[PDB]
Amino acid sequence: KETTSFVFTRFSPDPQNLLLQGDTVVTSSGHLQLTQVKDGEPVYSSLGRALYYAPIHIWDSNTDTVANFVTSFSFVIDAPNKAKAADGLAFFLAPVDTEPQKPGGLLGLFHDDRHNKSNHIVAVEFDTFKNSWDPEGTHIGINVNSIVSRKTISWDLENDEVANVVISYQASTKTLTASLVYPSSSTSYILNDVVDLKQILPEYVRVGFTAASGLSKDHVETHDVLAWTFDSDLPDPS
Amino acid sequence: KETTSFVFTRFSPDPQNLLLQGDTVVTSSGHLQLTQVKDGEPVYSSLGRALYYAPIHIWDSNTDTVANFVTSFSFVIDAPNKAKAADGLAFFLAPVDTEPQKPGGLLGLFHDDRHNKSNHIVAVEFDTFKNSWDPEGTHIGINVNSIVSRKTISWDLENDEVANVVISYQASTKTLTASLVYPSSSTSYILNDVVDLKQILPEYVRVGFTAASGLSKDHVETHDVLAWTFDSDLPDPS
Amino acid sequence: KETTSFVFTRFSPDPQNLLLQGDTVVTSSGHLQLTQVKDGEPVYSSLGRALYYAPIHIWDSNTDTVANFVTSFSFVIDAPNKAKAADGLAFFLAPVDTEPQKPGGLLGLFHDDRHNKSNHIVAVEFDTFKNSWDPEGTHIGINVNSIVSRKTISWDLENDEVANVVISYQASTKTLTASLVYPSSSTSYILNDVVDLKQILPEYVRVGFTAASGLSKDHVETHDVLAWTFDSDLPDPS
Amino acid sequence: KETTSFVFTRFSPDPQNLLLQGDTVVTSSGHLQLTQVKDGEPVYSSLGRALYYAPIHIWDSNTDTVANFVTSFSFVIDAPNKAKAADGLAFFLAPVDTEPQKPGGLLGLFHDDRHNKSNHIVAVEFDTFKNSWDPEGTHIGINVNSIVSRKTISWDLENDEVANVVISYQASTKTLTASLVYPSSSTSYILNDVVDLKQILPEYVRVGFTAASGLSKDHVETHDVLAWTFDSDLPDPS
Ligand SMILES: *[C@@H]1O[C@H](CO)[C@@H](O[C@@H]2O[C@H](CO)[C@@H](O[C@@H]3O[C@H](CO)[C@@H](O)[C@H](O)[C@@H]3O)[C@H](O)[C@H]2NC(C)=O)[C@H](O[C@@H]2O[C@@H](C)[C@@H](O)[C@@H](O)[C@@H]2O)[C@H]1NC(C)=O
Ligand SMILES: CC(=O)N[C@H]1[C@H](Oc2ccc([N+](=O)[O-])cc2)O[C@H](CO)[C@@H](O[C@@H]2O[C@H](CO)[C@H](O)[C@H](O)[C@H]2NC(C)=O)[C@@H]1O
Ligand SMILES: CC(=O)N[C@H]1[C@H](Oc2ccc([N+](=O)[O-])cc2)O[C@H](CO)[C@@H](O[C@@H]2O[C@H](CO)[C@H](O)[C@H](O)[C@H]2NC(C)=O)[C@@H]1O
Ligand SMILES: CC(=O)N[C@H]1[C@H](Oc2ccc([N+](=O)[O-])cc2)O[C@H](CO)[C@@H](O[C@@H]2O[C@H](CO)[C@H](O)[C@H](O)[C@H]2NC(C)=O)[C@@H]1O
Ligand SMILES: CC(=O)N[C@H]1[C@H](Oc2ccc([N+](=O)[O-])cc2)O[C@H](CO)[C@@H](O[C@@H]2O[C@H](CO)[C@H](O)[C@H](O)[C@H]2NC(C)=O)[C@@H]1O
Ligand SMILES: *[C@@H]1O[C@H](CO)[C@@H](O)[C@H](O[C@@H]2O[C@@H](C)[C@@H](O)[C@@H](O)[C@@H]2O)[C@H]1NC(C)=O
Ligand SMILES: *[C@@H]1O[C@H](CO)[C@@H](O)[C@H](O)[C@H]1NC(C)=O
Ligand SMILES: *[C@@H]1O[C@H](CO)[C@@H](O)[C@H](O)[C@H]1NC(C)=O
Ligand SMILES: [Ca+2]
Ligand SMILES: [Ca+2]
Ligand SMILES: [Ca+2]
Ligand SMILES: [Ca+2]
Ligand SMILES: [Mn+2]
Ligand SMILES: [Mn+2]
Ligand SMILES: [Mn+2]
Ligand SMILES: [Mn+2]
Repeated sequence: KETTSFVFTRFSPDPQNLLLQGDTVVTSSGHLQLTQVKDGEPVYSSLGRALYYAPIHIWDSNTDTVANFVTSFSFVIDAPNKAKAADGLAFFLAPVDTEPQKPGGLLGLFHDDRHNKSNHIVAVEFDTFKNSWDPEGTHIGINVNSIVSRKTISWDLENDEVANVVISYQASTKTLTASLVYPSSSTSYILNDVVDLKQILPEYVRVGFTAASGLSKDHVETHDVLAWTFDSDLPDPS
Repeated sequence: KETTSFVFTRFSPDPQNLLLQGDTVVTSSGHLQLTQVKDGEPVYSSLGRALYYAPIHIWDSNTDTVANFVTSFSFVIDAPNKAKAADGLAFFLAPVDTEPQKPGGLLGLFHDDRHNKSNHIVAVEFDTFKNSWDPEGTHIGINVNSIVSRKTISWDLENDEVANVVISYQASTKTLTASLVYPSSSTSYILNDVVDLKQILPEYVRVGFTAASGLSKDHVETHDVLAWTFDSDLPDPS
Repeated sequence: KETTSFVFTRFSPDPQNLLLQGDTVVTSSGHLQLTQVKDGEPVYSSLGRALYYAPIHIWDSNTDTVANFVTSFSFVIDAPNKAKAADGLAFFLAPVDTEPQKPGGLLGLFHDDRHNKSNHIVAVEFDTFKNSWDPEGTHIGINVNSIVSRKTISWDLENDEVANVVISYQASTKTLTASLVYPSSSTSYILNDVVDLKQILPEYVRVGFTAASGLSKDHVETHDVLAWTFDSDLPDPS
Repeated sequence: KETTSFVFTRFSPDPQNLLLQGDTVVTSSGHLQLTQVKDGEPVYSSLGRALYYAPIHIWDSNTDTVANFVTSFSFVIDAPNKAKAADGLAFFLAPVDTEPQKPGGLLGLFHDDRHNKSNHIVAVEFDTFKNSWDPEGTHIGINVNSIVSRKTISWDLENDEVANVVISYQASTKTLTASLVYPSSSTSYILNDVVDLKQILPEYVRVGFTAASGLSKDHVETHDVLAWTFDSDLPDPS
């Protein structure tokens, strides 16, 4: 049996147990600011990621076991002009050596808009900009090896309000669930789908966040993570 | 600071840390069978409840603090005829000395269909029968001091399939959230609302489940709870 | 699998999730005052206990499993005259319906000084008075069904200083361990012994504290518990 | 507030969330074999370490807070000839970029036998060989920036028997406590000392194990870690 757990109710200025990639910084309020802000305004063409430093053991070939996990986090997206929001934020799992990929609508996750099993990426996206591969309207998606989500639901942005997300994986049913609640408006969203982590991901992964602002100067928004908890448990075989 | 936590991944016979009320028994598979089964068939006019034995400290007048909690559970409803499903299951919080009330559509929670502040009940119902006070169709509801829910959403019962429920209370925003997922069909539901526990409930409560079958012989279903976790935390004052 | 867990970093004035027996009260500083204090002075012939309200599932005959547990607590004993300290404090496990027994050197645990398998008591005692059955000097003891400890070690009371205790049970080796640290003086103690909980105790028990002041007017001391954490885990069968 | 937690009840063959240094391997039984075994026999001049991959946040200069931690582990030392046992095993905290130092009696921890504040090492040693700087006999020691322990106690190696260790740090009293139990014989040991982590260590450290066999061919023993749990909590300021 193996377990891994961590809690941040805020982030400290030089978080050595996070691997910060691209533009990410920690703000003086203790938030993970994934995309750049200059003089109070979000900057275009920005991409940042943040991963927990330790690999997570999500399945074991030696014992044929697969882990459960539950992660919770709070985030804020603030678009000065809601009609020109872009591009969004994702929680993801990836190989341990993962590096940022293309900005904009590919969210730092993928090098192109195609499906590739060797990406070894599972993500939950909060997608604020309609690309050519996207459904109509802002949406939450489950992504497996592609920016073209396996499943999406409609999601209405409450601009500059705190969103509370919970993502869980139940190995026994191969089910990934993602929910988002805005306590400020009493609105909530949820979806789930079958995702077989043992078939998709390597035995060890890194987990974390990515976000990107739009690739034109007027399509900007912030992507800040305020708090994050993660728990995983890899059971003994039966 | 106080915390309380428990996990049941299955239930034992004569569970001395549960207060079983009405018809509830534990099955040989280790499930909490809230309503009666005779020769493999659900019995009508059955009502059963199950509460954790220890009171939970949900707020403290001495320090003016209010607890957070998160509970998860799995349940199954099996109706021989899905169109004549009745009456449903609820998770609830109530005064420590709570006793079962009326069966059928009142779900063992209430003595009548009226609102009364002295009930001191907060419940999340999974309501399988349209009573005269109900919205159209099967629904999930947040109930405060009445069987007439404060808020409902539509929910389609997946007959004899496992439902995974998560109910959480965030004291800082006075927000109660309930979600339900069916991993078998990849279907999911969520709602939330403002419920001020400090104004509604006593400082200590008991928490648990109630369920009732229909009050006519053809409106029957089982209500089984398979697993249950609960965690609460009452913080120090600021 | 079943788990039970709780934390008190201090105690609130009417703790409804504790079963208080005999003289126990909660002080305005939020301590569990097990033996009586009148006008700042400890009272003789006082006995008090405090149990967690929910029974703990320590073994299961259905699945042939036995629980691990770990408990930590902080306590203070203040004897106005250290040479006339009596009688001490214990942590214990007992049947669910346990009631206080004889005061003084029997510590509220036992009706007499004999061994009896039907007592179903396991205790760790902090014994400040030499009875006829006691080793020389103040001592920590592991007690099983008798006030005559199975094993003792010497322990010097540091008067009115906080003691930090950890008691743990490892089912796989049938080993109970108890340690005490005084951080103020950098002094520590530890012992362990074989106790087979499945053979000694019922499937469910209550857990908590007991303490008694001396049975003569000049042999008095306080017995206060400042904080308490408990965790138990009853595993699935192999 | 930040917390970090992990559990290994056994180790899997390529543990990517551990940083293995020197000779360490994982055995087919799932043990961390810190020093080399060849044809069933321990090899001399062997040094191995194993660190958890993620840095641990032990204090924060921004908020002036200091973390608590508790770690537990099980280990076995098997010396073919008990009279020629060498050199031992330690649990330690060190800078994030820590690398193995000198083998033998310096335990991979130190470059020499001198005290140096820039080492930034806190360790608990299980020392099986009397060096020139050591007390007489096998001992447990608390070491701060030197192989010359601040405090030692006598400890008798129970050859090839499982030892259960618990090491804890209480920030409010600056107290480090270490205990060892052999459940097979019901023998136990404990010591504690004041160690100010904020003054000794950097804000982030890595934690883990080191062990070394003797520097002559006949002074050999195994050093195997069977299981490890770690929990740390960095509180919010007052
Ligand atoms: C599907 O995704 C896989 C896995 O990422 C892609 O294969 C990998 O592509 C990398 C380039 O993005 C290769 O690494 C590079 O190797 C060169 C030469 O040694 C280095 O100079 C450079 O810095 C990189 O490290 C990597 O070797 C390769 N992995 C495997 C297992 O083959 C794959 O990319 C496509 O196919 C491979 C074979 C190459 O032809 C790539 O250039 C090409 O993009 C992805 N497939 C698609 C359609 O995107
Ligand atoms: C039209 C324009 O002004 N800028 C657009 C730019 O078009 C040009 C202009 C000049 C040259 N060139 O050869 O120098 C090449 C391309 O090409 C980008 C690729 O489609 C547009 O990127 C999109 O920007 C959107 C916000 O406007 C979102 O960020 C959206 O996700 C993003 N699309 C992707 C796939 O990332 C970008 O807006
Ligand atoms: C008509 C009949 O056969 N049975 C009906 C029953 O009738 C009688 C007839 C005589 C006597 N008596 O005291 O003599 C008592 C009751 O009165 C019940 C109370 O109104 C009907 O209860 C409803 O039954 C439904 C399923 O049919 C649902 O369970 C529904 O929630 C439930 N309603 C409530 C409010 O709980 C029940 O259907
Ligand atoms: C010596 C004395 O004054 N009183 C003693 C009293 O014996 C008597 C009996 C009758 C009368 N009488 O009024 O006829 C007067 C005195 O009998 C008790 C034995 O049953 C003594 O109890 C012991 O007191 C000690 C502190 O003094 C410790 O608490 C010690 O644990 C306790 N012993 C036990 C077993 O609990 C108690 O002190
Ligand atoms: C073969 C032999 O005698 N090797 C001995 C070795 O000798 C030499 C010979 C030449 C040179 N040189 O600088 O060239 C250096 C060392 O000197 C080592 C430093 O004193 C002995 O190390 C000690 O060995 C002991 C077991 O015998 C323990 O492992 C003990 O902890 C260990 N001592 C230390 C401080 O690590 C080691 O036994
Ligand atoms: C063990 O405890 C009980 C009290 O809890 C005593 O009553 C027992 O006495 C024995 O059993 C009782 C019922 C009675 O038959 C008596 O004659 C027995 O001695 C006691 N057992 C012993 C051996 O002391
Ligand atoms: C409901 O309110 C009425 C007074 O209007 C009261 O008589 C009754 O006791 C209340 N219900 C309870 C306590 O369940
Ligand atoms: C103290 O330690 C540092 C690094 O561990 C080292 O570079 C330095 O030489 C040491 N100082 C001495 C030996 O005086
Ligand atoms: Ca998009
Ligand atoms: Ca209804
Ligand atoms: Ca005594
Ligand atoms: Ca040595
Ligand atoms: Mn999308
Ligand atoms: Mn309803
Ligand atoms: Mn004694
Ligand atoms: Mn030493």
